[PDB]
Amino acid sequence: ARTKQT
Amino acid sequence: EPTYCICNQVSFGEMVACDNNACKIEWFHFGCVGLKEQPKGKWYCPECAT
Ligand SMILES: [Zn+2]
Ligand SMILES: [Zn+2]
Repeated sequence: ARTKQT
Repeated sequence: EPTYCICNQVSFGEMVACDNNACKIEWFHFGCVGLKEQPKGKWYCPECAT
């Protein structure tokens, strides 16, 4: 699954 | 400005995207949906997969 880190 | 997730807060920390391309929320904070790491395969949010 796509993830992001902010 | 935009808010996300089941908690309706701004982006922070690590977030995951629902694999339902029709999801109305799309992005979720890992902690809000019980995740510790990136799912390697499919992942659906609690609203799409109740
Ligand atoms: Zn959240
Ligand atoms: Zn969803």
